[PDB]
Amino acid sequence: ADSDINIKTGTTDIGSNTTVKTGDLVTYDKENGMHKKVFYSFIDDKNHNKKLLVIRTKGTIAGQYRVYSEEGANKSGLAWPSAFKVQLQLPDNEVAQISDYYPRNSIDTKEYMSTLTYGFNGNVTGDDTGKIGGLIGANVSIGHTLKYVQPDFKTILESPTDKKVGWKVIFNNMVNQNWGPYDRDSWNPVYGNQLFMKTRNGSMKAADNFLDPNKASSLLSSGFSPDFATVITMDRKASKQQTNIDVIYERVRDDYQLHWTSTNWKGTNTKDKWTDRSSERYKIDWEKEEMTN
Amino acid sequence: ADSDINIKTGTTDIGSNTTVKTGDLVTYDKENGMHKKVFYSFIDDKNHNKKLLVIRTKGTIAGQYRVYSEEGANKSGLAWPSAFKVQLQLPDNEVAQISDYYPRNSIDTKEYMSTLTYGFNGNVTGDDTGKIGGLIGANVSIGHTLKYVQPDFKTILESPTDKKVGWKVIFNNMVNQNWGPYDRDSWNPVYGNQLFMKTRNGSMKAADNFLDPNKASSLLSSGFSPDFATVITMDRKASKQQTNIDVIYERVRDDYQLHWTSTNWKGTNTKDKWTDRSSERYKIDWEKEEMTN
Amino acid sequence: ADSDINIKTGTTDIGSNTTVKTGDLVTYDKENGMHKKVFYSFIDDKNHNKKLLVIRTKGTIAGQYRVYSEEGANKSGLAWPSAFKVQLQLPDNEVAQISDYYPRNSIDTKEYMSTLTYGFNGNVTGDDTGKIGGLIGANVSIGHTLKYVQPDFKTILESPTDKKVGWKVIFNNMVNQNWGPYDRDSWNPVYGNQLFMKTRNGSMKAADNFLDPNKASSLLSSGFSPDFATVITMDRKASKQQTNIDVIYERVRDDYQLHWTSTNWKGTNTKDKWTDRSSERYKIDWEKEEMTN
Amino acid sequence: ADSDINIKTGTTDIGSNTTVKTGDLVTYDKENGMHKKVFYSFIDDKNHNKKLLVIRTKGTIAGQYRVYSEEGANKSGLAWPSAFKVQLQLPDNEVAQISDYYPRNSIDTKEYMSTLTYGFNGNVTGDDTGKIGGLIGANVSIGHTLKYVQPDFKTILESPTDKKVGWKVIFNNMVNQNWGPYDRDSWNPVYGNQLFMKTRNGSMKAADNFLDPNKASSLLSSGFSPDFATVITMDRKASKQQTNIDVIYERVRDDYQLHWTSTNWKGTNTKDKWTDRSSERYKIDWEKEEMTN
Amino acid sequence: ADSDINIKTGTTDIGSNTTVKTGDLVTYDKENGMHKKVFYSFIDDKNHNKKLLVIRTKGTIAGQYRVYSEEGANKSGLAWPSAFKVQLQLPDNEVAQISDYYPRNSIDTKEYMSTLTYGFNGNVTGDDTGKIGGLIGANVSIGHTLKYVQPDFKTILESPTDKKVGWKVIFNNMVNQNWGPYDRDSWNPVYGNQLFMKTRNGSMKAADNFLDPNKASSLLSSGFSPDFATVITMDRKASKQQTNIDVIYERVRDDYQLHWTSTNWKGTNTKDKWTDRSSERYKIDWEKEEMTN
Amino acid sequence: ADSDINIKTGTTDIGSNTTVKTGDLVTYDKENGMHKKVFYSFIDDKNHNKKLLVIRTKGTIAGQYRVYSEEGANKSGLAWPSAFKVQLQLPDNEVAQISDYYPRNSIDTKEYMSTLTYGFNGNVTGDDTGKIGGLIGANVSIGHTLKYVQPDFKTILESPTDKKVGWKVIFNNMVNQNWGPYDRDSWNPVYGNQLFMKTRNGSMKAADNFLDPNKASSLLSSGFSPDFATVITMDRKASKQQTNIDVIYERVRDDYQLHWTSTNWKGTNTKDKWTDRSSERYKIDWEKEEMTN
Ligand SMILES: C[N+](C)(C)CCOP(=O)(O)O
Ligand SMILES: C[N+](C)(C)CCOP(=O)(O)O
Ligand SMILES: C[N+](C)(C)CCOP(=O)(O)O
Ligand SMILES: C[N+](C)(C)CCOP(=O)(O)O
Ligand SMILES: C[N+](C)(C)CCOP(=O)(O)O
Ligand SMILES: C[N+](C)(C)CCOP(=O)(O)O
Repeated sequence: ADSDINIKTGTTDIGSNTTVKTGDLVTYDKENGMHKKVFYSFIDDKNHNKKLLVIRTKGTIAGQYRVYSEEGANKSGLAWPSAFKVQLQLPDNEVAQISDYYPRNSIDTKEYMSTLTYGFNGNVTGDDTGKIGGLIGANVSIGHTLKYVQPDFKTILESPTDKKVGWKVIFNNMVNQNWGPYDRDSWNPVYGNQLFMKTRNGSMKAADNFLDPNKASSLLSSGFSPDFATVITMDRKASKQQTNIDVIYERVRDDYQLHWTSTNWKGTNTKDKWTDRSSERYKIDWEKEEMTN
Repeated sequence: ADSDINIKTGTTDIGSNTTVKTGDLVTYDKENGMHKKVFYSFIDDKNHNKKLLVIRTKGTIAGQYRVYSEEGANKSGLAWPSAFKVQLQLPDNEVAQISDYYPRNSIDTKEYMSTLTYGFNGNVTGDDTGKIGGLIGANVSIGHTLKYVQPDFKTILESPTDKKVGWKVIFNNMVNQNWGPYDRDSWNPVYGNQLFMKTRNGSMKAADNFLDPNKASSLLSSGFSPDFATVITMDRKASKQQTNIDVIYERVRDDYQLHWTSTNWKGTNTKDKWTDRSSERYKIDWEKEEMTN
Repeated sequence: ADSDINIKTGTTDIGSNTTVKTGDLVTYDKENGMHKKVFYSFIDDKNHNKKLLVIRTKGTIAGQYRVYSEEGANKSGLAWPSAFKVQLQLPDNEVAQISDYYPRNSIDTKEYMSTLTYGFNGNVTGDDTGKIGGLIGANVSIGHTLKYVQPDFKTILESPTDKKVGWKVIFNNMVNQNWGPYDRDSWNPVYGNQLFMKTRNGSMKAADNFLDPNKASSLLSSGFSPDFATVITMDRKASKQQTNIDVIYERVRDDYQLHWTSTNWKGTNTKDKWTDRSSERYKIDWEKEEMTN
Repeated sequence: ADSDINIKTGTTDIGSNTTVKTGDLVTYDKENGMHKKVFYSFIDDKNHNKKLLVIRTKGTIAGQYRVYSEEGANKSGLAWPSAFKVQLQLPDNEVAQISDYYPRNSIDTKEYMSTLTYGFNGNVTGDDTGKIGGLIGANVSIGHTLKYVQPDFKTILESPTDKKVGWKVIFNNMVNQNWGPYDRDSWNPVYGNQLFMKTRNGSMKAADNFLDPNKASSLLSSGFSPDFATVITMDRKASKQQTNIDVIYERVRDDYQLHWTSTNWKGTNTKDKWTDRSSERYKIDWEKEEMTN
Repeated sequence: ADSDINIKTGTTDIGSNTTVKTGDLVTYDKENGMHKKVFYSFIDDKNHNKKLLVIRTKGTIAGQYRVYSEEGANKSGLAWPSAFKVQLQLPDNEVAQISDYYPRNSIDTKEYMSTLTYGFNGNVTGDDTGKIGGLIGANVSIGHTLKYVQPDFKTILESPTDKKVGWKVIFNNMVNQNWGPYDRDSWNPVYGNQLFMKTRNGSMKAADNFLDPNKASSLLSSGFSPDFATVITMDRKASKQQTNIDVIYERVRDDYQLHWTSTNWKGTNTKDKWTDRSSERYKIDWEKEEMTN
Repeated sequence: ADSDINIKTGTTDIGSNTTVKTGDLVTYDKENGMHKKVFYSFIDDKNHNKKLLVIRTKGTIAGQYRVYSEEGANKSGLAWPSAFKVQLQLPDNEVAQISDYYPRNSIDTKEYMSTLTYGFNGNVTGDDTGKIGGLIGANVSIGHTLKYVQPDFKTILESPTDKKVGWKVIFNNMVNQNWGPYDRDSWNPVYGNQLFMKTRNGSMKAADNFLDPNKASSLLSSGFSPDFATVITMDRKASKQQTNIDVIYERVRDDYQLHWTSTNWKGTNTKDKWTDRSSERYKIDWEKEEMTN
């Protein structure tokens, strides 16, 4: 908070009384199904120390959630997006540097609750024959309650070096038709990994027995559209005013197969089965304030 | 957040010191009952890289929730809107591109709660005859609680390519007269799919035994009015400054029929029975900054 | 959100650097008790495509909650407002069109909660005579909880065509003196529809045995005052610059009667008994920017 | 609150009608994996008393969560980041002083709840043979409930002297696969410290039996990126207008080892095993308003 | 609220169209470990009645939480900060006066909940031999629940006279390792004051058996940094335009000692054992608008 | 809400394009310990109808919570602030009038919850000897829950006439060491009024057995600082332009005494024992726009 140090709010920010030349570059990768897009903005504040360039890799990455193989009614497979990644890199010989990046790791909290209860009890029982009975009792109880919120997909900022910074979205866990949350490492001795399972002991075809993509999370089938911001700073006295960047939009898929053993369906998951990578190289012209490729 | 990178807020946005020529086109499709409307805005910022055009397909799509067929008092049908869709497309030979789209897939969270309880107990019982008894006991308890929020209709952004982007609203589930949430795949061995069922064993006519549209969700009967935004960017050095777009407003209906078997009503649902499509082609004039059709 | 597409906020809105000529027309319908009022605003933005006119039918519609008929102490009636409606229409031969309307159908959500509990138990019992007993036990529990919020009156936007758009407010359900929520279709074999019932087996007069209007909802007795906005767009090259509109303020009442059968009061409801309609025709002068009637 | 003393809001803040010369210095420490960065801003308000300089050590510190040693399948180790630290210091002979620092210790609250319950009971039991029995009972209950929120990592502001100020982020506690929160001092007679333990009695290799970094907190593996602000004030009549600062980015790691004793895994933690320090010295030029190194 | 009296918001505030000369004075007390700082602002509004000066004693006071004495393994002591205080005073012969002070005593609320439950019960029991039994029962329950939030440290504004105003932060209560909240007056016949106790019957050294400062509150070890505002008003026609102020930063520590009696540790607390005071005198020059010392 | 009548927000407020001459008067009453202060503001808007003057009696009133009398170890007294009051009055012959006053009585709400539960039960019991038993049962439950929030002190606006307006803060109730809320009229046959009681049957001195002022509410010991606003309007054509006001800061104390009867302490409260009043008269000069005394 700028106002908590008694400084007038917005005083220390950069971008005042200057013209920024924005831009946009859109490209679609038919082979990998990644509608990648970057939104740049050249800021050169005289009161600042270095030339600035903020790059927002908005884009969109498809989900690719479908049944790839079926072998009769006995067994079938499924490929689902385990993780989405997008990273920017600079050549080792380059002079520009990575300064900031908005989406960053944040500390997560949890509730906690301790309970203690004392009790007392006493009743008098009687019947027709005149018998009279008594009872005196007491009890204690101690309880611990802990609650927290866990998303389906968890965004992470991989350790950013000076030249490359990258983000990552992984599959935390999912709830299958109101059943408890399942994850890639979940296992059951009878049924196995019941993550994308429709019915435990249905009589349908193996390929038919899979969770409806509408029922599952949206990111599995319709994909994940990132919104990540990074700023590159270049010294204004550098000999060479041209820079190259690489943008990658890799996606990792897993193999989920269920098998009809004797009576019930048994599901098995094989993590990190395929990876689809789409890298494109852009060129920066600091003198002309335009990035084109 | 722009202010989290120490950049002054609003610096990187586009639209400063320029005039935008907005517009409006309204058309009603009597056959399909779709009051479609698009709201465009031509933005040409000199500091930007490409000409811009944001299109907001506000419109409105009717619900069409009514009983289509009745066969005596034994059985009757019902057509209800399973899903609403609206998509924009560009010709394959076009030079413009789709850049951004506001409503996008978002990660959904869930609560979780673990409980543990220890107990102790002890009572002393006595009667008139001098008998004295005792009792010492203990207990343990482990509990898992998981809660989440689920809407009636779920909006989804279908994987947007470079030329076409489309949204989709599907029927997640509904609560029937305070009874548990039902969906298209819900089944009961006795009653069947009780989604749009008034009384389980009523003596009324089959056509009369259907849930009141007022009781059900508003989108089923009065329809769904979208609000979706997309921006098309065209290079300012292109030879041809005219572009064509197609806007579709398709709606998918399902067939819900209940049948009087012997004593109780039995309901059956047939998903994706009908689809109504309304496509209109617009023309863009970048040089004159007007879209007309 | 305009700022989520990287466009500067408020850029695409219409109404900048222009003068809007507002207005007001107030009329009271003594026969129907409807204090109707419309608030118009003529916006002609040069950068826009069509002339604009936003109409806000604020007004007010009375409730008319009273006992209409009494027949001795054995039976009596009651008329209460089941639904309030207000709709605007344009002639079929007109050239103007309906573009937008603020209050629109919205998707409604619901909570859901699944619980699972394991238990264990064990006690040792002894008495004076040296008898020693034991007990070991366990238990399981599964629970489903679903909660949602339901208003007394539910506003709905009837499917708007190109020429007419109308809203609707209906009676969802009401709580009678802390008793469970009742609605028009509620039925009890003994008492019947206990919606507006004071005492189940009171000895008072039939007309006296009705729920106090203060206890019931405010809209039943003091009426409902709408606030609905609609915008009409007219091409600026049209030959005729005069337009006519019709505004209707219809209200629907139901007949609730309770009858003393032998020991207890029995209540019956007859939906859609009366309708009061108040239609007024206004004239629009686009050239002079004034609506008068 | 400035407005609560009847002073106009923002009147007492500093930074009005002046130009601030910001800056940026980025450096990466390959040996320690610390992407350190500082963002300075020189404010010289004529109406103020001293020259100002606010330093924001944004940077980023990696996590370094990995298995360092394995000795067969019997035992293996693990190094995880116990605490992250970042501190600024001034030479003892310097004339500048540390004035303010935004992130500061805050008081933490807790809920509390007291419950009291009275009860009464009575039943009548009878059988075929005409025996009639009775029972009258009562009970009391007293309960205390206390709940609070505890984060995984806790940021602390070490006692700031005139010359040096430093912050600190420590490992409060973590939840292991829905099991109760564990910390460095947690101990179990059978299993030991089960903090980073996958399975209690798994048959896998010792190195394989460790909690997945994705399952654990993000700061453990992907590191912690600070955002801390400090302002240095220098008298404007000082003879020497040059100042030196030191910035340290130390990180402390702990040694977690699990051992297979006879049947189950036993985990042991050794706090404060390694510390990685990265100190860099900057030079301040108040006359030229630039910090360079 | 200014707008609730129909006055335009901000009209009655002071500070419009004037220049305020702020300032800063920083001093560190090595002996007492108090980094004291004051931030003044001279406001002389012509439309106001008196010259103004708002003083913000931001500063910082250390915690000083450490074991001062140990006597073998049998007993040891501990000094912890019981309360932090900061107060401003004016000479009795002075002409200036204290007008306002932002942090002030506020009324605290509490929840309350009353519950009432009626019950009924009935079961039929039978066995093989044809015996039939019955049971009819009922119960009542009354419950009172009261919940409130209590912080660890409680800030208080001591009764401000015309010449001196002072604040105070005291130790309300603390939770020790999830155990119930303890305070200075808490007592247990067996263990005593278990406030800063690690293990009830540990075998470690007495000095070692103390709560980790990280586990305890942050203010105990890293200290408390105040933020308090006060405004001094001086008549503009006074003969003498120079004023003196005194600022005190006293801190009170308590003595917590645990003793190994025979089997378990016993803890005793001695409140108000030491007080550290740091008073500095400043001089105000109203004519020159500067406070220096 | 100004914007809900379609009027532009802030249009109807008063204070536009005018200069307000504020002021401040501070006085301390050593005898009664009341640091009273008033903050006036003269507003004369030409577009308004009357001259305005808003008076804010900020001030501060001490608590005066102390033991006044002790008689050995058998009994002792206590004086605590039961209520704080502050009121303004005008002479009966004056021409000015009281117009508005911000803190005003507000309606308070409460939650309510009705619960209904149905149950069913059935178990089968068997033993070694072949005996088989059964049991079928059911139960019902009805519950009413009502919760609300109640502060320790309750501010009230006494009925304001044309010449005088006054506020009042009373002692609603307090929680004594986690025990149920007690008030002045609370009574117990054994212990009596246990409001400010330390221990029920402690062996300490009577004067020592009183609740610590830190444990009790802050307003009891450190006092209550009001913030109340009132505006006085005077006709601009009046013959006499001078007005007199009276400001009172009365405080009411109660006598709480506990007595050692035979085994336990018994507490008694005597409401409205003392009242301390501090009235000061101010003079208003409308022509010169200054209030001085
Ligand atoms: C896991 N489960 C499907 C057996 C029960 C579902 O309840 P929960 O475990 O999600 O609380
Ligand atoms: C599903 N049901 C109608 C039997 C019970 C309703 O309760 P719930 O299942 O919605 O919690
Ligand atoms: C419906 N009722 C009047 C029998 C009980 C009221 O409780 P609820 O049904 O509103 O929870
Ligand atoms: C600690 N535990 C793993 C035995 C139980 C988990 O429940 P909780 O202790 O987190 O409430
Ligand atoms: C006080 N205690 C440690 C015995 C129990 C903890 O529970 P609580 O008293 O904080 O609710
Ligand atoms: C009143 N009491 C001290 C006996 C019990 C405290 O619980 P509560 O009455 O505040 O809920």
